[PDB]
Amino acid sequence: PKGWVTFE
Amino acid sequence: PGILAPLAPGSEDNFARFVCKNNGVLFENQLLQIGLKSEFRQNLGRMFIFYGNKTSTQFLNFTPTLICADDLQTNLNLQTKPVDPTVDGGAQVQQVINIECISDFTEAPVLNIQFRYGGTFQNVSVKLPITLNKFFQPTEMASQDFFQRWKQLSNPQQEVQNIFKAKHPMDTEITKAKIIGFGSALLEEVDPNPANFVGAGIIHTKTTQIGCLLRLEPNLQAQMYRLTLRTSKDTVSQRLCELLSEQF
Amino acid sequence: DGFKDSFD
Repeated sequence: PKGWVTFE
Repeated sequence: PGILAPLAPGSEDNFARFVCKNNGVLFENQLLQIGLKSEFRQNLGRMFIFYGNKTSTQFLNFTPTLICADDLQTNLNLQTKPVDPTVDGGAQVQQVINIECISDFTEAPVLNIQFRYGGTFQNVSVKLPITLNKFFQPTEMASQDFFQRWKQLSNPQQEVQNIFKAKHPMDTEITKAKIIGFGSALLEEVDPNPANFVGAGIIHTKTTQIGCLLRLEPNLQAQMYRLTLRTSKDTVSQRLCELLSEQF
Repeated sequence: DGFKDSFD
């Protein structure tokens, strides 16, 4: 989901 | 938390990606993604744990618990406030864990997550990557100073070594970066063999600080490493060596 | 100023 914090 | 799931498969491989880095996905399956972002300074830390509902269905009674061994609890203080028990479909929620290292520790906390999903009951257990090196900070020192300190740590139980197969290509630049990432200074021209790596740092805990020296020796023809740690505490040499041995 | 031994 594009509203999420991501972890790259 | 009642019956606890055994550690998820991949828990240990995953835990190992979080030793020299602070940011990543810790766990993901078809229902849930668990992400982390952390920062440390001296004997303290702050970790953000994010829980993402990958489904169109709400999670109810959503219950993350952090579970520590009896000795761990005396060596490490974890403080948090639990999440709201309902997590909407498509939502990502979070909690902040405030961490205080009281003294050296070897066990890892377990993060257990339980919730209802439709008619099912879900139970996930994973090792939380809060590790002794997260309190490890670099010490720059000249060669003469290094060897003085190295020779002061000449008791048998102060030294721990490991010999192991490289998991990754023996890439000089990446190796230097992981040693730094681990918390150590990278000291140049200490080992006269320029293929070898030498490090120094100090572990910062509420009650005591421990000086640590390290040496990594690659054999690129054999695809193997020897790592040597010396510290004033046998448990600290043990722990840092085991940790650092899984990085290369 | 030396290590006593060496892996390689």
